[PDB]
Amino acid sequence: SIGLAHNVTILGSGETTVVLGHGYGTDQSVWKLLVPYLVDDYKVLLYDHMGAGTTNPDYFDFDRYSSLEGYSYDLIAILEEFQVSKCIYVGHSMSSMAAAVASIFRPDLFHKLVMISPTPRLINTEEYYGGFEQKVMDETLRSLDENFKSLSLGTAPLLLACDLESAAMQEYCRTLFNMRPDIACCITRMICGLDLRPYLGHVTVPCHIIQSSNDIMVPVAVGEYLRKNLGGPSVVEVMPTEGHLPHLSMPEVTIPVVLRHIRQDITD
Repeated sequence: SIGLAHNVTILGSGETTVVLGHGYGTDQSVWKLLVPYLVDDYKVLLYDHMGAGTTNPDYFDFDRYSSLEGYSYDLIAILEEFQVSKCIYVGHSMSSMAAAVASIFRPDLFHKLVMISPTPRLINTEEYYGGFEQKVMDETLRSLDENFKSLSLGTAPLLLACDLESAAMQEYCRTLFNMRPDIACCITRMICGLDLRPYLGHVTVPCHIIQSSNDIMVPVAVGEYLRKNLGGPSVVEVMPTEGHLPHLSMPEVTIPVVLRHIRQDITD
């Protein structure tokens, strides 16, 4: 089953289901400090996206996972298999955006989206600043495959805003380097090529946008851009954190913020 292939795990109990979707380089274990605050109040579904190192490489379709939509459609199938609807979806970056796209097709499946460090696109244009320049990205990606480890290790301390020797960095690298290298490079290229801007005005489910104050992958202005372009109601909360994975690296600040957006609706 698709749920088995995504290592679905169910916990808790409750009339409402929270779905936790890890982002790039991690797996559902990233949520281990949040879960205790949910288990008494909600049913919780956790899953691993296809290509995480905990998943079977034989199921990784390089054509489908070269664009984000494959992940969106896989998410719908997982929710359906577990008879989940009107869920509270909590995702980190690409997973939150995969859920946003999914919610256009299946708004019945989503009550709200809680989005940690989302961005609809990385590559700058004349009118949009994503943080990355096309011609630099082209150089980097040309030699990505043979440099995947050295580039990833070299950049991870700024990405995460924590020291190479820290517990958070040990944990991120454990899962990052668990991916098969060719799969990691496929997902990496997919992220780098994102342009989800055309979808945003059709997203109507409420969106709760949680950001670090300093994130090398998400210019702070992207949060406002999302509020102004999403088609439904949203809230933007910038936290006194640094790094792209503040749920991993700064849980003492981040968990309470995530909880509050899970627990408190902005509409009805």
